[PDB]
Amino acid sequence: FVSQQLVRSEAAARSSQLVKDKVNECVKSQSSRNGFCGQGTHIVSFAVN
Amino acid sequence: QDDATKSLFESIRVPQSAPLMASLSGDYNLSLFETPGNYRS
Repeated sequence: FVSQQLVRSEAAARSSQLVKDKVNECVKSQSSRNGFCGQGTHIVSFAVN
Repeated sequence: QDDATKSLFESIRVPQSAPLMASLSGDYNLSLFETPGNYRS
């Protein structure tokens, strides 16, 4: 169980970094590169709990 | 792993494609990426 918790903690840390990047790219601004903020050409993105 | 592979290949796909440029265009010799059995280059 301890090893499982450590592996899940590493995965959660990587996902937290990804969430920070997506919020600072697609939410507060409009992205230029495709694919990162969903499929197609990005218009707007809303983040919820 | 299966869902990750499917999502990766869905993000790979381009909406437009010009397959004639692989070997029938330009003076450059980039036939290493030319699809011709196997369909790999």
